[PDB]
Amino acid sequence: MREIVHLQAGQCGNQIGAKFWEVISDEHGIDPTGTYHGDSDLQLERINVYYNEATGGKYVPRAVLVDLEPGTMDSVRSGPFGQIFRPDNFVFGQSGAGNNWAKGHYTEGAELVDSVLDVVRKEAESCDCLQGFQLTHSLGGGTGSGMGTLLISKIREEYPDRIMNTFSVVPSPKVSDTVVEPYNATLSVHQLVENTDETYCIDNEALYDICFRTLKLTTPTYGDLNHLVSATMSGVTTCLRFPGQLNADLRKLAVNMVPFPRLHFFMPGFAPLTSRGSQQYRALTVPELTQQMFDAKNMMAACDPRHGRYLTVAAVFRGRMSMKEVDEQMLNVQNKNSSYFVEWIPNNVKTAVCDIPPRGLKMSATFIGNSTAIQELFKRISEQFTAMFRRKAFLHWYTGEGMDEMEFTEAESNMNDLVSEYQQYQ
Amino acid sequence: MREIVHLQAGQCGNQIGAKFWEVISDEHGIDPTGTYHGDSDLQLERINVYYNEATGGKYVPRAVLVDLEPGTMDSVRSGPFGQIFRPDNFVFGQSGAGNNWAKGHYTEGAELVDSVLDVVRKEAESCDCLQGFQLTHSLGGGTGSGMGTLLISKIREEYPDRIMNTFSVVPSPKVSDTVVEPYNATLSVHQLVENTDETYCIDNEALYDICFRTLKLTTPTYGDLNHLVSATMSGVTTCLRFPGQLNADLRKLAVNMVPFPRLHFFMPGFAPLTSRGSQQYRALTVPELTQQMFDAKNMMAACDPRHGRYLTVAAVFRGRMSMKEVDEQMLNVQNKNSSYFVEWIPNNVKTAVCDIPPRGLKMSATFIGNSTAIQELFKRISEQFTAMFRRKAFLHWYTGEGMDEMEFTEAESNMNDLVSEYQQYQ
Amino acid sequence: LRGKPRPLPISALSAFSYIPPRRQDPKEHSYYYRQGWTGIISLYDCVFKRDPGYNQKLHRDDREHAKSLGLRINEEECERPVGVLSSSVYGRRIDQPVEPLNRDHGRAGHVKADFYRKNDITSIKAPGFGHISP
Amino acid sequence: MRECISIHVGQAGVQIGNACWELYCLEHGIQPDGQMPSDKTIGGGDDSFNTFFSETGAGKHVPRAVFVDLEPTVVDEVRTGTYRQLFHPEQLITGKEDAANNYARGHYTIGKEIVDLVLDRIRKLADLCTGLQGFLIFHSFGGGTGSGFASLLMERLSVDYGKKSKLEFAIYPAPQVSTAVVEPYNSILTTHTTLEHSDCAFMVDNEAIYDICRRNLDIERPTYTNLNRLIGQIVSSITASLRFDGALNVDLTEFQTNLVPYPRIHFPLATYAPVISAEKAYHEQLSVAEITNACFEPANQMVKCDPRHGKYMACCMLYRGDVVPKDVNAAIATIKTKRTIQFVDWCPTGFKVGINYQPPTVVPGGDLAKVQRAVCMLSNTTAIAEAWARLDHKLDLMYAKRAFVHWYVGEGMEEGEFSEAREDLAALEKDYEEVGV
Amino acid sequence: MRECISIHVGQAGVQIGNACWELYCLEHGIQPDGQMPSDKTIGGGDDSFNTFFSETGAGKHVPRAVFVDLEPTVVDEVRTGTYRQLFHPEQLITGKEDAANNYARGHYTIGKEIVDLVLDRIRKLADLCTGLQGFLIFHSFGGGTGSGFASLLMERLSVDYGKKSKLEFAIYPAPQVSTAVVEPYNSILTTHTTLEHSDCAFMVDNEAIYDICRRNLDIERPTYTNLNRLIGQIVSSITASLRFDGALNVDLTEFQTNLVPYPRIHFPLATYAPVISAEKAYHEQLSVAEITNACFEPANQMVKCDPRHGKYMACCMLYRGDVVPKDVNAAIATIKTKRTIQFVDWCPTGFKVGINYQPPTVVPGGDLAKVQRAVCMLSNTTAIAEAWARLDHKLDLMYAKRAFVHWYVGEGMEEGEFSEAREDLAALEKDYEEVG
Amino acid sequence: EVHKEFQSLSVFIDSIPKKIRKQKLEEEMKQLEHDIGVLEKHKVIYI
Ligand SMILES: Nc1nc2c(ncn2[C@@H]2O[C@H](COP(=O)(O)OP(=O)(O)OP(=O)(O)O)[C@@H](O)[C@H]2O)c(=O)[nH]1
Ligand SMILES: Nc1nc2c(ncn2[C@@H]2O[C@H](COP(=O)(O)OP(=O)(O)OP(=O)(O)O)[C@@H](O)[C@H]2O)c(=O)[nH]1
Ligand SMILES: Nc1nc2c(ncn2[C@@H]2O[C@H](COP(=O)(O)OP(=O)(O)O)[C@@H](O)[C@H]2O)c(=O)[nH]1
Ligand SMILES: Nc1nc2c(ncn2[C@@H]2O[C@H](COP(=O)(O)OP(=O)(O)O)[C@@H](O)[C@H]2O)c(=O)[nH]1
Ligand SMILES: [Mg+2]
Ligand SMILES: [Mg+2]
Repeated sequence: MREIVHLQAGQCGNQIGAKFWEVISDEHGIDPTGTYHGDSDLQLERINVYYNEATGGKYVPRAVLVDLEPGTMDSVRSGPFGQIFRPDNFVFGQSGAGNNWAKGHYTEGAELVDSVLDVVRKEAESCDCLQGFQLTHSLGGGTGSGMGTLLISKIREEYPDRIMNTFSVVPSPKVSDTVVEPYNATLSVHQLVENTDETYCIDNEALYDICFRTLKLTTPTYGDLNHLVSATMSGVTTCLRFPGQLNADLRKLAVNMVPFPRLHFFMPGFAPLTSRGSQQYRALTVPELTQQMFDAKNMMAACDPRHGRYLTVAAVFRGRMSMKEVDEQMLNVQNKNSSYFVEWIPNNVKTAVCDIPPRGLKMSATFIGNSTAIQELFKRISEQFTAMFRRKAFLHWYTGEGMDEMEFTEAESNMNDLVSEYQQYQ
Repeated sequence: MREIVHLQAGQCGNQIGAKFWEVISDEHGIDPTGTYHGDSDLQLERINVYYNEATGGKYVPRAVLVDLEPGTMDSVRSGPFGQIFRPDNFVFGQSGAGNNWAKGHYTEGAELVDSVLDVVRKEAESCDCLQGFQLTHSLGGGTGSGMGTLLISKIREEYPDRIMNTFSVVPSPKVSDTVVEPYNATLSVHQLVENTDETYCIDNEALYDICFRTLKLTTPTYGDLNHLVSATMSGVTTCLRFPGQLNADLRKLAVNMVPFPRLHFFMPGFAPLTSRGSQQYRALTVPELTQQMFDAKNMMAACDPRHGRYLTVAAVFRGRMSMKEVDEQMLNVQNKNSSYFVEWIPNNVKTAVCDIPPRGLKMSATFIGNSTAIQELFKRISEQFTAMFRRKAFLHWYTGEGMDEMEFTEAESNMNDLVSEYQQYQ
Repeated sequence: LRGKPRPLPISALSAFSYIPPRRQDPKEHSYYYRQGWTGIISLYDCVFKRDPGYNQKLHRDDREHAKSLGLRINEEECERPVGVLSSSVYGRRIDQPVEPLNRDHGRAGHVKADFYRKNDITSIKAPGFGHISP
Repeated sequence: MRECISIHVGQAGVQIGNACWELYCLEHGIQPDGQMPSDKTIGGGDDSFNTFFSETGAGKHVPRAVFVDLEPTVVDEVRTGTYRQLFHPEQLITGKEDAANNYARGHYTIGKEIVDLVLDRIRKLADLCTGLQGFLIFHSFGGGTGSGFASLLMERLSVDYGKKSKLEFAIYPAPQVSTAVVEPYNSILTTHTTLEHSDCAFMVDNEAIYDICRRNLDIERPTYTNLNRLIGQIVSSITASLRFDGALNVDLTEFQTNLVPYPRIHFPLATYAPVISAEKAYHEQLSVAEITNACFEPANQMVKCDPRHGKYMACCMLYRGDVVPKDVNAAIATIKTKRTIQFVDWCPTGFKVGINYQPPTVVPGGDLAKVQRAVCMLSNTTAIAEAWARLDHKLDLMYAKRAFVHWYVGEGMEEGEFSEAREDLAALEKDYEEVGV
Repeated sequence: MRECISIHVGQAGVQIGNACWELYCLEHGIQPDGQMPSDKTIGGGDDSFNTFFSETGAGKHVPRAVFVDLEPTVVDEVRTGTYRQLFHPEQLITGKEDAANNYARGHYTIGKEIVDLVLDRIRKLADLCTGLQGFLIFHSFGGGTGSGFASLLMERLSVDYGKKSKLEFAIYPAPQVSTAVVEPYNSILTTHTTLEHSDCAFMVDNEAIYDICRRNLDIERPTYTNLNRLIGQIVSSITASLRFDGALNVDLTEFQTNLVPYPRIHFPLATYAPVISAEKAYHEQLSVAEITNACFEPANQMVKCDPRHGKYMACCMLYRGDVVPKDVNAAIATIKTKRTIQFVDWCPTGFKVGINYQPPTVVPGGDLAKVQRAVCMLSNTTAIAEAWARLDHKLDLMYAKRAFVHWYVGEGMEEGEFSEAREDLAALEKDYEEVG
Repeated sequence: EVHKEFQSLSVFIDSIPKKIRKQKLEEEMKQLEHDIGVLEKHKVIYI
């Protein structure tokens, strides 16, 4: 009833979406061939939130999978549910970004977005009402941080009233697979602030800590990190497509959350994550779910919430419970953690209750949170940028394509004011 | 009872007409040997529009096919459906033209024109009420544009009230088959504007573009191009042969289409074109058919309409349907891109609906539209004429058969007068 | 061996994520208490056989379940014990009454049903046929 | 006795007649074969089928109409349709090389050779009519053969049959949507011949019936079948008084003598109130106030207009089924107490009520449910003139550029016919702007 | 003929109205599809159902209510629920968008376009009815579509229907437990609208009935079903005397003439005393003398407000069931001797009693036991000045640095209404303080 | 089966053997489609 168009960029976005359309696929219960094979009719009413249809019960996802290489779309087709995606939205390039922001935004990707815009505009005008524009990309890559940022900057000149959420995969602070990553990081950060509505930061090493301490896996493959993140992906927008006692779409998840235009950076969480050795030794109710959110050990950002103060918090509940204890323990976590919330806002947590759980899970919930610890995630990139630009290193890869030097100074200058306005709320 | 006589000049138009009569034979359901085998009754009710009756129930076509060399009639005789054509409906010349207007117009085509006029008058008084004549030929050929245009000239004196529509084959923009193509094409374009009431521009470059990008065919041959043209040729004569809620014959598709005398240059398209690997992912409902027409890449003339501006637009639909959805979506496509339509005429779209779709489909459409963008189809040929005639290069091939010098200048003057007349309505 | 997508190295398969074409145990497997739809036996019927009909109550043809036209949700939780939604409790146990309702204290209207007749003017008319008096 | 001859000219007329005559066969006991069976009679002189059905001594009732078109497509379709044995073969008129959205065919030697045959048809059809009451016209402005040939038919009809009642159920161009590009002038120069040669003019607007079907019946696929069923319903309810008993019977004479004050003001509106699906029929009770209050809503109009901005002039209530007159009177008294409904000064009464005892009949597999109360308002107002203002503006936008004129004047006519085609419409617009003030 | 019109705005209104209309169809013999197994011919004529139902000619009587919401996610499951054959499809107004916790969205962008439909159906319902008494508006202060759309509705029914009865069954946000950060925004600016387009406004607050369920009803972890049923019981006891017979009958006209002393002091309360399960009341009698004592204690009110710091001004007692008026007379004879419940000096009587002869029908599965006597007090007190002081204090706390204004200014608003909606609350505070 | 083979092919084609493989899948599709159509044309089949 509320159309969501799934935008993509790069190998990060393609790999994440390959299991987004696993979790959503089995939540509504489709076959790998696109036919509905669920059990009840609750999953059949709201298929159009994420899916277009056809005749014969054939459902295709409404996604725009795009990168600059044809070597990754064939990897997407080789997955378990790769045969539901369409070839029309298989937009590909010929050359690679190669982990630089210049050739993803002005030279190569500037031509390729002239057709991605055509595919999106064909898809956006093929419905009743778009809710907005979700996208998954990497700020540390070349074709995600470059072409996805350009796609974000190009879309909002046509639909100025929609709500976009960037489920960005921020660079890790410890392990850096690319040396020139803090160039693309700032050169995307300068662009997401003035355009995007709410930004979701996902960090890889925090996900590894989740899979180690909260799950007790031995060898965590990427199919666990991407599945966890896809679980919270489905859990953010669960109230749109399933009924409940108190629903929350993406529009009211931001008017309840953002206080200011320049301050919109969020960081999510997921509650019912437990190991396989200690799952029968705990009763699952509202108390253990409310306890598990508000510790730093279940957070998917690389910042300690103890060092900052939450301005505001959202919370979405799925399944069938009684919500009196829900309000009791939100009030309880306000009562104990008074030092971890600002004192110039009366109420800080949104409570939203759905009525349907995932497949294989029965009482699940999803954390979405604005914090004053994200600037810790930003000053490290800032200090690396100041320490490495000062020797003027790696400039030939960022000047020879027609770029300038003043854009780097603007990227440096935009960070400090944002850090200062975040730090003024401490 | 409103019958139509088909004229065929050259081997280009004969190659198009072989597949045209192939598609008409298939959709009216008559044998390779000329016996009706269609299951329904609606395919027999108005069968005389294309097939005169004969002895033994044989439905002999009423087609006039003339060529200046006897080479290419062996192919159309030894085709699949080549055994239904009447044996004496072929008139051949001993010596062919070979890319010159003079041998088709004054030397050999002038002596041979009495026989084609003879068979045209013989097959034109065997019908009840003639609607008009149809001619397919090549502008860049020698005996298409040389002799079949003389047929236009003679029939315009013989029947000054009937409707003339030409499915002309304009030279391609980038690669040209013949170096003397502009001479033979302008020397017929200059005369065509006086003796014709409709003109359709087909180029093989945009047809290759369609057969590559749209249908995703492996090796596009000229048979596929002929089939793509023949779909448009069979589309325009739908309601003459089939019933429907809103008919449109050839005559209503001309008064509704061109306001002035010398602006009858149309530029067509075809709706249900989907890839073989993308058949199951989309349905050919109302918006998916009405969107493909107003896209640039589905069009059979190699001019982008966004450079120009439409004057009037047609749409001839088939299959069981209603008019709320189509007359909402044509107004949506007429009100969104209002900058793509002139404002001095309020309505621009003509809508016809028949009830019988072609076999294998259930909903079809046929684009017919004049535009200011057809001017650029003639700008390149006029500049080619001016670039080559000023060097007096290829004059001796024409003057040796008794031409005149300033007749080339008069053709250029009429060409540029059409230029000055088309550009005012931008 | 027709074509296999070189399935996977064992370093990629992990211990959390595996979702098959779920067949479900008989009856007792889901939160929804049902078996699961059998589905279309062959996609050729879905792909090469589409009956052309604009089925009279749905805005487009690609929205076959617009106003829940065909979804039988209300019947479906009349076969399972617990309503899956927190709106099926509203009017569930009304086929079994707790107390028969009284029908003595009401608001019966007598001045608008006994004072007014329909139409005869019978005051100026003789009695007629079948006029037994007390 | 009270025979009515109906004229359908143009393929729009054939398509409307193909549903209206189905309703006329269902409202009596007339099968598609054309013989009333023994179990649906009264047992003597019925005299209710005699209005539209003649009587041949072999028990066959033939329709009292003509289906005239210049292309044999729709006429051949009704010739191969289910009602082929109903109409006689001479009652259907075909032609070759149709008018093709052009008025220039209207006054040409091909348009002058076929009006004699249809006039012969009318002459021999009306000669069987002892009590012929008038002619009902079905044609379309936007087409060629609906606007051009029917103009000549009405001209020669007014010449021959003299001062007679002629009412048209004509299709007007819609305000946003259109079909043909040459529809403006084909409607403008056929409006010129319906001012001196007509008595009333019922206009319809295809997108109005579209939006009505959407807002009231929850219906996709409004084809011409679903529109022509409602057009059949209104033409049945206007002639309902001539056929069945009621309290007050409205002849066509007492409709014109009550509804058109001047010879130049004959332009009613139209509304059919109880349009409601079968599903919604059980929930909404159809009482007389709650059915007559929907006709004054501008969202229920049959011609896209706003009567709030204009002023009403006269009305004609055509009630049907079981009707109690005192609820009609009470609602009419209530109707007079809305300030939104403004009335002109020289019509203090401004109402006319007809009551008929026959309930509406429902076609099988159709649109409406079994409804027993009906309202048909034919409300003349000055607010119908805004369509003429848009048409005059939309013709002035095309002229002074000589667009589509060469086919008009090259075919036998004169270019001077356009010059007075705006002068008389300016006169008509100033007439409608002078009456309401 | 004593008809009333109920307006449910927002999904708070829809979920309250589901239970209230459940109690309506169960308090008569009305089947869930809307049919009468015992019509007016059998067992004498009846008209008690005419106050909430419109009997059609075929017996399928339809309710007289409108349910309006912008998001259709809460009306779609009742479009295909257990009550899906009762309501007319056009009494279910659904939009496309969502107001999304914003006063600006539901009042200045999406409010302006669907109002012409709900007014059309309300006018059709008013023409349907011959003897309407007033309006019964169900909406919530803290929402976006229950605060913007509701206030925009009242500002236009005031100019349409003129002097009628407007009785608010409004949900008040709590002092301690809240759901939205933006809750003090839509709960203040809509008070700048309601103060002239309203006549009476009962506040009902959620943790009040949570405490009632956890203390008196002895239900641990209740749900939203165990709240809207009590609200429906309150609402049906309010309109009880309008549709049954007793010693003293109360119409909706005398609520505003007995509980509203001034145009700006029109904010009363609600209390339901005999809320007790079938264990606790199983072997203890419930007389009239102590179901009137339990109501005056703060552990049974439906808003957190301490009347010991307040001054009662006007209360009305809609009693219900097998009660004879001499025990009522003794009941108010007992409580006027209590100093802890103190009245204002100027009001001598300050009391109003109506009696009905109907015991409260019990919904199956509802934990309210079968009781014989039911008292519905609507106290009007000046203690609600305590409730608004903290709301203005937190509004002053968060507006001090102009929080959330940038998304509240682009959607058809400006800073002027934000500035002037605080002076109105200060005037309300001083108006409630000069009387007490 | 042969459609599932088709959907697994490369998104863009540049090499010769992929073209030949795609053509062979195409003609096998046409053979299967033709047999299915000739068997679904009528209700009674002579053998
Ligand atoms: N409501 C309604 N409108 C129709 C119907 N048929 C045609 N129209 C309208 O009438 C207009 C005229 O179209 P046609 O009837 O096809 O044209 P024509 O009157 O037959 O004249 P020719 O084209 O020369 O044959 C069209 O624009 C349609 O919108 C119908 O059955 N019902
Ligand atoms: N007691 C009770 N409270 C409810 C009910 N439904 C919602 N509420 C409360 O009302 C408060 C405000 O919610 P709403 O007014 O419904 O917000 P809204 O109407 O959705 O506004 P939008 O989000 O813009 O559409 C919530 O915090 C809920 O706690 C209900 O059925 N019963
Ligand atoms: N969580 C997660 N991270 C990924 C995945 N694939 C790549 N990454 C991270 O993305 C970072 C660089 O992305 P990159 O390869 O440059 O993306 P590209 O621009 O599309 O090529 C690496 O540090 C990886 O850790 C994935 O599937 N899941
Ligand atoms: N689309 C298409 N074009 C054709 C075909 N055959 C010939 N032509 C065109 O005809 C032109 C050459 O015509 P030509 O042989 O000189 O005609 P001739 O003088 O009669 O022999 C070329 O430019 C082709 O584009 C055909 O089968 N299909
Ligand atoms: Mg015609
Ligand atoms: Mg809501």
